[PDB]
Amino acid sequence: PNFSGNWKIIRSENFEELLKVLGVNVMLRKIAVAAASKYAVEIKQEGDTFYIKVSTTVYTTEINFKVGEEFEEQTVDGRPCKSLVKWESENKMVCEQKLLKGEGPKTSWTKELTNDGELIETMTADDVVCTQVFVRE
Ligand SMILES: *C/C=C(C)/C=C/C=C(C)/C=C/C1=C(C)CCCC1(C)C
Repeated sequence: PNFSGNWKIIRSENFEELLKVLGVNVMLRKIAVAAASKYAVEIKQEGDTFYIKVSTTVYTTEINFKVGEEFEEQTVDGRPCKSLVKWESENKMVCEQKLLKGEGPKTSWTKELTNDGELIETMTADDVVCTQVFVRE
């Protein structure tokens, strides 16, 4: 597999519903949904070490991890968490998250490379799955 690339979003589903679960009020939900239409992902993969840069028009953030080794990032709504990524198959990985402080919904994410050259990202909070699809730039 090689997730490496510059990915641009073509589709985003259930993002507002995910943010609702996470407690975001309606006006900021709509504003966040609009910002997601400029969501871009840059990935550099070497073996099972990943460097990922998530960006929108006004914000950018870097996630660095190795499969099977705990690291710290933040949940979608911004709370700090501890994460662990594992492979599910040749071209799909899953991340489980645990809040560093307090309680909240159970969150996770996945990344998948399809046979058609798309990148599929999902983000989950409890019952609600947001799916976002990307192509290479
Ligand atoms: C492997 C990919 C990961 C861990 C992606 C993480 C992406 C996010 C936490 C995205 C968050 C967003 C918002 C909270 C509002 C603006 C739109 C997004 C999708 C960039």
